[PDB]
Amino acid sequence: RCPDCGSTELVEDSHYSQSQLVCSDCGCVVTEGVLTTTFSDEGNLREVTYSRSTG
Amino acid sequence: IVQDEILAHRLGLIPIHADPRLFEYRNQGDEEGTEIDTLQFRLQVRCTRN
Amino acid sequence: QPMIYICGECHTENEIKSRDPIRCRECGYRIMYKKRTKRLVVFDAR
Amino acid sequence: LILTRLLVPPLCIRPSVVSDLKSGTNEDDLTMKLTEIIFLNDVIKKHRI
Amino acid sequence: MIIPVRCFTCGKIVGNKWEAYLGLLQAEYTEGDALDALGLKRYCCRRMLLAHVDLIEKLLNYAPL
Amino acid sequence: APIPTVEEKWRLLPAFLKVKGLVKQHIDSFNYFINVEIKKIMKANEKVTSDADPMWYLKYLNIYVGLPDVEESFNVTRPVSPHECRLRDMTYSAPITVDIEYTRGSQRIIRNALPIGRMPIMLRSSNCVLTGKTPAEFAKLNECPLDPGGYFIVKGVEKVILIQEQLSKNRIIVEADRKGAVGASVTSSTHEKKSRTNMAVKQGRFYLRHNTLSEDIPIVIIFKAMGVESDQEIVQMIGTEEHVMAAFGPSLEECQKAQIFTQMQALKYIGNKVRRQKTKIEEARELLASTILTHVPVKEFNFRAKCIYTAVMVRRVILAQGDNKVDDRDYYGNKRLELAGQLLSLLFEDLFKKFNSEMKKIADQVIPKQRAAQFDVVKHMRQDQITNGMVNAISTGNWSLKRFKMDRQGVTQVLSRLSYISALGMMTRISSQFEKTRKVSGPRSLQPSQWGMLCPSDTPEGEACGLVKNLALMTHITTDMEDGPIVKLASNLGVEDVNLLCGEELSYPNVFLVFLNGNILGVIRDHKKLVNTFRLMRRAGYINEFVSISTNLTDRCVYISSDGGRLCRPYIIVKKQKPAVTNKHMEELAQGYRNFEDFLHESLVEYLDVNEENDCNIALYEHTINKDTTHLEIEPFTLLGVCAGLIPYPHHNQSPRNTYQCAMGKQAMGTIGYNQRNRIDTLMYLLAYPQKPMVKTKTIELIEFEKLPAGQNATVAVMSYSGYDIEDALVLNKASLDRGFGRCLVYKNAKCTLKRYTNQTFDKVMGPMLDAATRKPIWRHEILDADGICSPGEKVENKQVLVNKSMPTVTQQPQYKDVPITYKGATDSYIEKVMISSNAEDAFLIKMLLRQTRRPEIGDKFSSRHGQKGVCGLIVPQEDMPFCDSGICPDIIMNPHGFPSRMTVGKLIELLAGKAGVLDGRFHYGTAFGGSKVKDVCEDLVRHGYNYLGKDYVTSGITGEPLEAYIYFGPVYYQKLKHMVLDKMHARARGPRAVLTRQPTEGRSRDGGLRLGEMERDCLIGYGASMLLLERLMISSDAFEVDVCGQCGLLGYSGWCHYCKSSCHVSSLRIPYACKLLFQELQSMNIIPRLKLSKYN
RNA sequence: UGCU
Ligand SMILES: Nc1nc2c(ncn2[C@@H]2O[C@H](COP(=O)(O)OP(=O)(O)OP(=O)(O)O)[C@@H](O)[C@H]2O)c(=O)[nH]1
Ligand SMILES: [Zn+2]
Ligand SMILES: [Zn+2]
Ligand SMILES: [Zn+2]
Ligand SMILES: [Zn+2]
Repeated sequence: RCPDCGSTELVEDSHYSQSQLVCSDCGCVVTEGVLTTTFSDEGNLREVTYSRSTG
Repeated sequence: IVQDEILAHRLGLIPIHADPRLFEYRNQGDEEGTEIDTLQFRLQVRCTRN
Repeated sequence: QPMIYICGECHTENEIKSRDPIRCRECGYRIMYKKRTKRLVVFDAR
Repeated sequence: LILTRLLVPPLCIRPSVVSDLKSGTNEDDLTMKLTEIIFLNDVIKKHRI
Repeated sequence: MIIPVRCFTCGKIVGNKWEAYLGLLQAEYTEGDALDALGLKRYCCRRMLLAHVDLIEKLLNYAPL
Repeated sequence: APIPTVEEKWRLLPAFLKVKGLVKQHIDSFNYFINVEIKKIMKANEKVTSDADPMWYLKYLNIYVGLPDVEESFNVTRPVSPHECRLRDMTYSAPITVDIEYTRGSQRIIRNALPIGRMPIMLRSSNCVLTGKTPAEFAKLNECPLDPGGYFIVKGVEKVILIQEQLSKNRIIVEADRKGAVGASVTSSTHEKKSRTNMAVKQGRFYLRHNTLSEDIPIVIIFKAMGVESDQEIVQMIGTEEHVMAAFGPSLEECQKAQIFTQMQALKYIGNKVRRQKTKIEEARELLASTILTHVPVKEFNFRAKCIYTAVMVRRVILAQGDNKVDDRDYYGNKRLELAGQLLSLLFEDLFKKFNSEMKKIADQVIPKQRAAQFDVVKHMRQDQITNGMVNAISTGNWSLKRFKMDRQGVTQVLSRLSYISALGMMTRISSQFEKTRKVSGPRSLQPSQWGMLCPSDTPEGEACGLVKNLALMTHITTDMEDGPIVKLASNLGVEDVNLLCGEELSYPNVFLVFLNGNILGVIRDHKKLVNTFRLMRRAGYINEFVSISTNLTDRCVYISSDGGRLCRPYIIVKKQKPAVTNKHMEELAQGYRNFEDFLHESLVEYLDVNEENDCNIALYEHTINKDTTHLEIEPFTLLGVCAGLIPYPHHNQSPRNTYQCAMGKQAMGTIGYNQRNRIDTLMYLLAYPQKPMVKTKTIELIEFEKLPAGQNATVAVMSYSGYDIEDALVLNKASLDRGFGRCLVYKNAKCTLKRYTNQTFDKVMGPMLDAATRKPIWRHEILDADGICSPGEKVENKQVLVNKSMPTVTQQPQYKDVPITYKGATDSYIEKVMISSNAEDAFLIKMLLRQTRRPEIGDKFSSRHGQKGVCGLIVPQEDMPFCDSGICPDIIMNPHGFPSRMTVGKLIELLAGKAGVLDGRFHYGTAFGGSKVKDVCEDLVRHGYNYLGKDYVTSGITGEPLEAYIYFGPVYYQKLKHMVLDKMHARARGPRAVLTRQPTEGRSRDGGLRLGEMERDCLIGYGASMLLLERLMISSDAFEVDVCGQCGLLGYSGWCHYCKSSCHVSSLRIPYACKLLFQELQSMNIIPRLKLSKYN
């Protein structure tokens, strides 16, 4: 729900490469910004399977 | 096989023998067009073997 | 709803439902394209 | 100078990506090194016992 | 791909003369006298018609059909 | 009395290209690898058996590769085309089969056909489906006839194996050491081991160093150990010159200082000095016989040849210790080019050895303790091992051969489909063994040895300048021969056996050594007769035309090279100031009576190697032929490569200009092939109205680039206009751009996969979510069809889904979550086609072909086929564009200020030639070192009525008054590049950040921000904008508020210090997230930073 | 891998 008006019309609309869950009634920004990884960072995370990580 | 945009550009490059003095400029918008300031040309060609 | 497709070599209109092995009759080619839409599209001559 | 306890950092330094496309995840090298250290400690304890 | 309708520099209608130029080529007319008979005085249209490559048939040979 | 010149001489190049040239090299190499080398490897590894349970064996009889097939059908093979492979993202390989015979229970059982793997088949190969096909069949199979081919197709991507350039093996190299000690080295490489042994004079005496010895030992001890114990004989072998003896004296003294005088003592010393892997004596003898100098064979522990070899090496070292005659590594006469054939042969041999070892291990583990049921190999014959090995080696590009200890990277690269010229130029590239190890500048410099072999001007501009090269228009790479008849002829021509005479004869001035592939073949006298007879026999044909023979007088050594990988070039034989080829022969060739093979057989044209032309004399033209000439140059313009062949009149421009022109032609925009519409790639650029150049070169006519041009000819006027063409920029015409000039099409591919997981569940495409309010699909699912897949013909906007894919989360009712393929794009795109294929894994692959028709605008880059790259500065209307008396307005206006500093007279010559051609209805030639002269085009202009200098009377369009100076108008072939301002434009808002460090991402595709590097930080510091630097590097990048405890100085959380279990001394503080991460990493490393806070006052 |  919206913290200002209490409406449940929360839509995820990316505004110029900016992911943002904003209400569709009053435009109140609920949440903004997402943490992704970066390529060198992706490169350096190594792939480990569940067969080994789970136990 | 010709692209839609290339075909539209080639068709736009084709001149029309209509007299421009008898027509007027289309106002801002109004994509439907009016009888005074629009001309319609249909092109329907279906190629088939002889 | 009858979903229609076109073969890569026979170019024949084939009707297949969902979750079917992609194939075409009177041949064995496994390339199936989708026909062009019927909706009205507006283009600009610019 | 002689260490008897290793300081495992928080997860902010060890980012983990949940790759749902396969049965595995992308983990950094520090996590694997700490896992190997714990395994070696357990093996040493088993041999001592 | 296909002969353009308008010329880049001036803009004279040249797409309608492509088949005529091909006919002149099939005939005994050379490039120079063919372009001269087609009515192209300025060299822009001559270049447009001479430097053009006909690939529409090469693409239709691959078209679905 | 001028020497007569054969005008049709250039007709020898098309005939040569009919059977060789640009792409035939890799095709022939792959054909040989799959026809002879694979059979030889199978014969070498024909028998494999296990130690346990004797009388059991697995014998291979004959291996086949068969035709390319696809394993899609249910245990059924079906011919598959390369285009179908590209579309379905599979590999274009053929099933490798073999017939074998084994013993299950002592009863011999044979198999006539058993698959063991799959070998990726190269296109246009012997077994490929494209070879021996007409253009009609190519069209039926959806393949371009002009496609060069010769590349592999694996998983849908086109990979090309570049030609590796390394140093020649089994050759002595005398060079300076690190500190500067002139020593020698030799890398003996046989079919099994490769060992590099060196010899240094660090302390006036010759110490030999090998990787298997603890410490370098004197050479006299090795002499005494190899059988020759007489110091007199050793000195006679080293040399009889006064300076030679004076330089070798110290070695004899150091040897006499010790008590080593017999072979037994020398071998004992060597054994004591040998590293761990009389027993020591046996190991020393074994290392001296096999390990050291593997290329020098010993009949039966007879080290005479090896002694003579080391003596010749020491003699060369002594001779080099005086006059600084140091050999250079960049001399391509000692280089070898390994094509894809040798690489694939080595890889297949390694994989077959691994498979044999695995089979032997499985047998040893199964047969002795399984059961009375007799075990056979068929039940464990892995058929996917070789397939996966080849697939990975071709895709990843990293080759790791443990049997040879070879770890190479970047062997395979993605074939650049930017244009036909780009592909044809990338197919003929050459990578070096250095691979950007040091900025030596030596191998990067252009050596005179590249004459006629590699293109001097074609080189990528950047960090890889000098290391990546392209072959010339006319060249060939030799293969390996049997070397039997060569040795036979050498022995019959009077070559004395080296074992018959002592080494004293090696010091004579008239006695010349003769070497065969690094091995001492013997000695000879009057080497002129030997060389003449060998060349005459090779021309007659009894010796392979590719066997090279060179003579070096400084060392008195005649080398006979017969190994593969050597670069050769055809040359016309000249005898007594008259070439052998005549007008009659050229007329016969033109009419079809003879061919290039007939010319080779009739002793008219012959292949020369680098080392052979080093001694032979060549003539450029007929008028240059003098009394001392042995060969004649076929054509000078062949010196340039494929990419450089497009340059019209290149000998009138500068070298950097040609380099930039080739670099930009490798990216030029244009048509790819006749199947470019059915081709679906991740990124393709096409031109609307491509036109062939007016000034086309003979190289263009040969490569058939006129059929697939990559540019348009526009009426360019060289002048300054509006000052929007200050620095290399150009002004375009609005009306020209509106009439279709420069129109480009960008085709992108969006692929989606619907695969089945382990559980009996599959990803499904949901229908369009219709809005109950309007009973129509929502704006996001508006372009979707009834099946949830976007239909062709419509336009796609930003943040719109193409495939409403939903995948299960379990891998009781399945729970599907949506993961649609959204379209990220600033501009709209139109869907041309939607292909749906099904793989063998029941996976549905959906590929939608997005198209974007873009118009030339401000910021687009353009080239003029002369390296005069520019950017669109302004687009002025036609009424603003000037006009001449005829009324022609220029489409492009370039800056004349770029001509003085760049000396691009070739551009002016091309413009004048194109003007004359468009006026007279002809096509002038800009062939290098020739072509149409300026006088002919001036005559054409003055005949047609235009100025004989290109400059014409032009009137200003703005003011309407004539200009005081004439403008230089003419048709120039401008080509548009892939660099688009629409794609290079970027603007980053807050956007996302990285998980590890809370900072913007790197790439634009991932919505990355710019980087204020160390240089930017230094500039800001120099300016002194402290608040600006702070707002940039702290506030707007990684701003964060942490909690620090004023008691212990550690980092807290939520205003609480877990260390002291208190919250009275905890306070907030602004700090970069990167600095906080650094503090955390240091605390983990046990370097605890204790922060002592204080008031800001 | 390309670009400046
Ligand atoms: N398009 C592109 N291709 C690359 C890039 N980097 C590497 N490649 C491919 O990899 C080869 C050389 O890259 P390298 O510099 O060896 O890769 P690297 O040494 O790891 O470079 P770093 O990642 O900076 O260390 C080239 O010949 C390419 O085959 C790149 O940054 N962009
Ligand atoms: Zn709200
Ligand atoms: Zn069909
Ligand atoms: Zn014109
Ligand atoms: Zn504290």
